[PDB]
Amino acid sequence: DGLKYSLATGNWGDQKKAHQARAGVSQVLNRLTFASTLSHLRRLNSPIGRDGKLAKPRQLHNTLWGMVCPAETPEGHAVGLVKNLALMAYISVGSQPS
Amino acid sequence: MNAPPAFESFLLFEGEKKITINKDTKVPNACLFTINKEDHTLGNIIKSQLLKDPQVLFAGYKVPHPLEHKIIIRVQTTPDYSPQEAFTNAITDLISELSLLEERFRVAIKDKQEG
Amino acid sequence: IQRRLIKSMESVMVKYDATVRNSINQVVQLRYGEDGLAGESVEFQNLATLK
Amino acid sequence: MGKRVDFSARTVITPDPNLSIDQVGVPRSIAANMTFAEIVTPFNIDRLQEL
Amino acid sequence: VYITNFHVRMDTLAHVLYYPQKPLVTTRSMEYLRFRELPAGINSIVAIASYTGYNQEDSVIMNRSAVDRGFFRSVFYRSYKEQESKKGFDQEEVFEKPTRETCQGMRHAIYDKLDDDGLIAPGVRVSGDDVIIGKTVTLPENEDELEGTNRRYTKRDCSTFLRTSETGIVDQVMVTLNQEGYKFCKIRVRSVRIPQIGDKFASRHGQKGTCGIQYRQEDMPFTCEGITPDIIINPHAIPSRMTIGHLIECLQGKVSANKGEIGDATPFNDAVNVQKISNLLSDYGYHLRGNEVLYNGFTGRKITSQIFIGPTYYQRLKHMVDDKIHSRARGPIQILNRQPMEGRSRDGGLRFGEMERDCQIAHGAAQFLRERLFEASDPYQVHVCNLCGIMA
Amino acid sequence: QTVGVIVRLERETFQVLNMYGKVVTVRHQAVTRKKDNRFAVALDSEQNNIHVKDIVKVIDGPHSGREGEIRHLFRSFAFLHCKKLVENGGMFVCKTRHLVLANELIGQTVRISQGPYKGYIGVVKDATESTARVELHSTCQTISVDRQRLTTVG
Amino acid sequence: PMIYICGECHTENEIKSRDPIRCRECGYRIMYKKRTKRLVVFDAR
Amino acid sequence: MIIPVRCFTCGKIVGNKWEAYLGLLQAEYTEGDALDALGLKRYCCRRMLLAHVDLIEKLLNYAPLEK
Amino acid sequence: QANQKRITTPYMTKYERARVLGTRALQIAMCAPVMVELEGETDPLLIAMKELKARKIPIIIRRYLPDGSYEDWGVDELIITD
Amino acid sequence: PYANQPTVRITELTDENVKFIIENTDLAVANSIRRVFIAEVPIIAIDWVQIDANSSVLHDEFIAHRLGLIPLTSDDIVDKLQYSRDCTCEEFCPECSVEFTLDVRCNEDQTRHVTSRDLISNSPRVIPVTSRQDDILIVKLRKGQELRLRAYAKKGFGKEHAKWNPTAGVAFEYDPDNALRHTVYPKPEEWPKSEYSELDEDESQAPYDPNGKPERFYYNVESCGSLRPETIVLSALSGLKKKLSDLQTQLSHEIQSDV
Amino acid sequence: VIFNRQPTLHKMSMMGHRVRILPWSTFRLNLSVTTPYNADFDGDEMNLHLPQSLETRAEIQELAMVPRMIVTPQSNRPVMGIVQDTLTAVRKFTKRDVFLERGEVMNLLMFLSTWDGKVPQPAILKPRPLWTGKQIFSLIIPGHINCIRTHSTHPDDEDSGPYKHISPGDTKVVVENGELIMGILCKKSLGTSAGSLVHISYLEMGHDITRLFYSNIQTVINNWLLIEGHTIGIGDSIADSKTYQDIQNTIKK
Amino acid sequence: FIGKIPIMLRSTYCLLNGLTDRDLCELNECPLDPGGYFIINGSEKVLIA
Amino acid sequence: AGTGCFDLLLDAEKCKYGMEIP
RNA sequence: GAUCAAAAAGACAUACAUAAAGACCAGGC
Ligand SMILES: [Mg+2]
Ligand SMILES: [Zn+2]
Ligand SMILES: [Zn+2]
Ligand SMILES: [Zn+2]
Repeated sequence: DGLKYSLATGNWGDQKKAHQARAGVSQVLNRLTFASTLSHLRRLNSPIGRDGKLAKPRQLHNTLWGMVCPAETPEGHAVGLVKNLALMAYISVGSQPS
Repeated sequence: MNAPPAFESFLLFEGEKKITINKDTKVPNACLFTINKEDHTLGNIIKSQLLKDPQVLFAGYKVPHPLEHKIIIRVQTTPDYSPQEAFTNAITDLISELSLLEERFRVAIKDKQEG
Repeated sequence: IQRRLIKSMESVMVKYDATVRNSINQVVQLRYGEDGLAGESVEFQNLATLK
Repeated sequence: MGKRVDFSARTVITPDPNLSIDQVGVPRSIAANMTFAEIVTPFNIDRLQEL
Repeated sequence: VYITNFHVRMDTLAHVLYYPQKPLVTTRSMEYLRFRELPAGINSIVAIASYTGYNQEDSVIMNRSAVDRGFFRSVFYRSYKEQESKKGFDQEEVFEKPTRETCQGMRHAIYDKLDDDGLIAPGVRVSGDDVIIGKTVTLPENEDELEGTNRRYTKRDCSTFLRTSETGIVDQVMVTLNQEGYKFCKIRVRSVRIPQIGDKFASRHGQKGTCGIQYRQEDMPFTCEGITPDIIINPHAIPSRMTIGHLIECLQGKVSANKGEIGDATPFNDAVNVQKISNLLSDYGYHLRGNEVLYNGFTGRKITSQIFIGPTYYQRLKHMVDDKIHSRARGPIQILNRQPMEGRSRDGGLRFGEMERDCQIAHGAAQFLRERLFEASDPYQVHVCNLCGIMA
Repeated sequence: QTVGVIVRLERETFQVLNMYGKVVTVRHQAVTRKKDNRFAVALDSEQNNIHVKDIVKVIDGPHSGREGEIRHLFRSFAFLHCKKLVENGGMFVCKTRHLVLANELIGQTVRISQGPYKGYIGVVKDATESTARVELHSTCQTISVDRQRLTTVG
Repeated sequence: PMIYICGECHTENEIKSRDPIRCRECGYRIMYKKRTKRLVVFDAR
Repeated sequence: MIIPVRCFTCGKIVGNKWEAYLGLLQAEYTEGDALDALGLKRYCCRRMLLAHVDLIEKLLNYAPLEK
Repeated sequence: QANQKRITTPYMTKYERARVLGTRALQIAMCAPVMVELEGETDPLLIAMKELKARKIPIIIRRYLPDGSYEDWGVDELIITD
Repeated sequence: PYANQPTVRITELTDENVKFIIENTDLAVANSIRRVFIAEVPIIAIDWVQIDANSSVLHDEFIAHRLGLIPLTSDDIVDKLQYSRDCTCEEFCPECSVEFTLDVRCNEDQTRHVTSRDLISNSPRVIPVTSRQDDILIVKLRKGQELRLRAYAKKGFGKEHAKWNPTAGVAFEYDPDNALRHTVYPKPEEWPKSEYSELDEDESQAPYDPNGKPERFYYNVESCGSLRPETIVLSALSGLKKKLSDLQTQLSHEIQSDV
Repeated sequence: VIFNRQPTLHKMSMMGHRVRILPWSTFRLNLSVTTPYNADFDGDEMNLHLPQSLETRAEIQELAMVPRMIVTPQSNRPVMGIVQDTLTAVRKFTKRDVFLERGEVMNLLMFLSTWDGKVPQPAILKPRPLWTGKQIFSLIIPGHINCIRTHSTHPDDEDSGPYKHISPGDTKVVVENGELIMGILCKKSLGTSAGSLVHISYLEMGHDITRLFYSNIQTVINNWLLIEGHTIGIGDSIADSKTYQDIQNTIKK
Repeated sequence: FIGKIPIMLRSTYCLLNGLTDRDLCELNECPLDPGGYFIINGSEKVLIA
Repeated sequence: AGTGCFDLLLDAEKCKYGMEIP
């Protein structure tokens, strides 16, 4: 019931600590078009609060060449804080440095 | 849910007169015809037949709005020629044109087949 | 900012003396705009005596 | 300061150039809900008994 | 078409489109997005011209004879679910067709459409407020009622209704058990949504706009060959927005309707120029810049300026006018504030807010603003003592 | 079948003056609150229209000679109040003729048999004396049709 | 009383209110509602 | 889903030319030669057969509600 | 104040002519006597607008000066802007 | 002050196609002819559809959609049928409509194509057009699926719904080499020449003709297969002259009534 | 009705309107009206508030009607002006080149609502009668309204030298006695700016005569544009093969 | 037995791993369906990086 | 505000004139 | 001995009050 809870609601952490806990992980997957799914399954979320008017985290950065799509991004308060992934880009799963 | 019926364009319900004739007070010998449930097919034929009549000073139509189907035809003729006479002679002259065209198209068909 | 400018000025009004006065009757202006003329009917013009 | 109101309607807009400046197209189903209370007189009682 | 198994899936809010088409000018990486398998859109012949003025701003004029043949004609599935349960000791919920005499809370919606088990069979049209699932709850107050003889109403009606102003035919109904083991039922209502003059279309280049009006194939400007644009978009869209790749797609795809090959739009080539396209377009007998001579549809006469036509790939958007429309007159009212409800599904009222009441201090209309914040919304009366000022 | 007016409050019971003029004792929950029809109209003994709030004289029956205010009306009965009457808190009941002023179609599936909509199948949402509202199965819309046009199917 | 269709073996079984939902000859718990008898009439529009 | 009857723009019938058009492709015609054998002159019709996407073959893989 | 010494614009401000044609049309709309000959008018706003151009409306406007005093202008004494 | 007398020359005549050339006519009369080739030529096309059992992967009104658009052979009895609204009888008779029947079930393991050849009509005259060239495909069936329905076809014309258009694209062209200057080319040399052009390859445009007005209106009228293309035209003229003979009537009743 | 769009930035974003009931599902409003509300038609929505009494309905009618709010107190300019195709068509309609035959005048005059009934005498009487766009547009201009503006392309060397009033390029606009004598109209004359041909109407004539002024320009120049049409095409985004060399040799430089 | 872990679809531990096209249809799954989401209480959840 | 700044009074002397049908 | 009544159009008997709040999430202009 503990996992099934925090995947279901999206408040990510303990339920009583949900105030401290991060929110907005695990949205319901989007069924509009087949290509509204592929860009939901591949997505990147900046934890920064949506409210802030600071424009430095939003701006497109040269290090995003080839690993993040320059054009694709939501608008409204979320501009540039949410980012799709480029086609070839492959996130690394990790290993042991033994 | 508000889409109007498809048949509402060419069908008259109870009480709508096809034609409505209203004199025009701006001008002498000017009349203004109002045709319900018609469109540019019918209005354009007549206007262009009225302008051949040398006793017709002005003729024109307009669809006031495309979503409601009616035509409004102003006609102004010279004195001692009534704008209702102008608009009837127009309609009988098309009928005498189109009856000549349907007969000439039937002759060209028989000529065309095996000839 | 649009909300702050309104709440501060909201009640200023041209009284029948034509003196502009806020909600307390305190005088903001002796005549509106100092010429006492509504702003929608004015136009641009050259003086032509000047310069 | 502001509150939800009755006798209001909201829908998309699309151009009709055939209108005047001050007219507006109002669809029939948005115009069927919204009502205007009208006081009966000897003048309009003929029209309102039909409505 | 979102997934190919959609006939099996039960999802709330599933749009689908009768006739998708893979584009005629297609990026070479769409093959790996599987966009030939599940295309969302239809090609359309697109004039760019100012025609009757109804396509001004971002609007679009459409061909109504096209829309009668299945063009952008889609299906909207909506899915409901209701869960029988056992809550109180004596309190049970059951799926059953309610009777006016035994059941208590009832509405005048037709209950004759429910079967013996209280579920609409599929293939039965239902409009807003028709009763999809009859569900009665046994009223435990009968136990709370002491010596009340046999109470006329033992059962309260919890039945679920179609969302208001949602019309449709019940497509599929299914009856299963949930986690707990209670009976559980999902119901899929669908309705076919024909593109109206409110709906919202957009190309691939960022040109979005509603439908301005629908002219029949008669009234549309036609080429010398009798081709009439399915869709006409305003030319003023282009200059300040500067989507030129919209102008080359109409160009690249007119060579790819003629040659029979599906053009290559992939972003960086140097092998495709506007100049190397046009030389291919001049060989099929067209003006190489794509302009084409049109005749007015109403009056028959040519249009002086040559008009730019080509096949272009448009998308129909989840946003339709039937779901955005709302009207409010003296409906439900909030419990605490005694003000109108919030939201479109609730028959709720629109908000008259701050910025608006500051515009009508500007107009100097005091009696529209007192009526808008008092009479139209909750009016109310209090009795106030004169000595103290408090209520009495 | 029986209505009454509460004329005394007790801890567990009411005393109720029933429509026949008898006072009965009932437990608070043994009676249901009835929606009063403040716009009821009836005829008095001289065929005048009488209404709630009217002052009437009683000219026949047990209370002949009394005067009262109409408080409630139901079928052939009137509950009246007179403050001079100490019995039953002033309430009493008189026949109105003893006083003087001082749908089946809905739900059916019908086929439109005439007019521009001829042939469409639908189901009646509302029936009227004149024009029923048919709910079209073919498209999404509801239309008003004269009831001479409709034809019920099965 | 009520005929339902199994979602696995596709065999119509007759099962009635206040019964657990299991199709005979499978054991599969998902039943479908068949289709209504009454007249549906469409425009070809 | 399935090929439209009645090409959208002009209104000619492309409904019956699909199963004849798959035949020509398996005979090693090029889509330019295929669409000319089928006799579709205008590019309003040539984009119905050329840009079509046939999902009725995918949807027939799933098994029906009733055996 | 006295009929002498009134200090206010003689013209009718567009706020006064908006509430005069409203208040007058509400009276006409309830059985109220009409000062002017009405010809083919079933609409009260058109009647009240007609009474105004003829200066027949029976209303006196009480203008509060900002210092607490007031002046009483009849709708005939004022000069109609439009 | 009187009607001009036009003339007709039929150039190509086939079973799909008619090219004729109308001369000595107004631009407005020549248009309103082709504008009647779409709308007002009556035709027979399915309208009322009743679906008994549909197990196909296509939902009910998606098949009822494709059936409408199927062309039906209208060659003759369109003259005989009456519009269903004017027809006096209750529901549908032999006089206002035609009955079709489709009973199709897939027994075999192979995928069955329901084709318009499976529409079965009560009358030999009107059938699907392909039955008079592969057959229109209504839907495909996996084994076990069954589609049976009953459909009454009516008389109507192309203003109502586009499924009554008797015609495919109706071409129209006049003044192919540009004398009248109704369209003004910025560069005259870049434009291809019309099939009907009278000009040598050397010069781009005809020289400006000040007095002229458009004549020689070139048509190409291509049928959908319902009506043979020769009788799409005869039905348009006879159907425009009947709307103009409905005016002269109801105008005459008003001039006589008003006066 | 009163008619709104959020956010309401100034007071032109709530203006009273006059209902006309039309089919389908969307509110419909003139295109000049899309300037104040700052609303383009792509999925927009606008509220509608129907005033409920004759006493509050006579406030809207004499205060907030759209013909009253034409001129803004903010910048003392008109709010609403000719917008989109019509402002492109006006210019193309007003050049010296435009000559309307007798058949195309009969249609345009039919859309003038203020037209006084008299067909004006053609500018070119013989060999064939031809009206001019400046000659028909001068029936639109209401009353006797008078203006001098200048066209956007107006060269600065022109006012100084010879040909001040002959104006070789037809840039300088003159309107004398409600008749358009010379010049091409544009944003600087029909548009919204201080002193535009629209702003002189509301000031000199009145709010009523200037309501029929917008509705005439839009109806008679939208139903004219069906003859000329307008477009953007790739041929219009392309330069000479000689210009492509001058654009590079500047970049390499 | 300590508990139950929600399983991403078409991972190595789903029942759909390694199945071909024909088998994904008998199980009524779309072969084009990318996978990589969870089924929690029937809804389809996507962990967002 | 505007429309609320002043107060309307009914003139009793003027109502006595004019031809009044209703 | 005299006398010997049938249940009066039901109007959600009306507010359709299912419209938990509360929250996060997604999108629109
Ligand atoms: Mg916008
Ligand atoms: Zn007190
Ligand atoms: Zn089973
Ligand atoms: Zn085509």
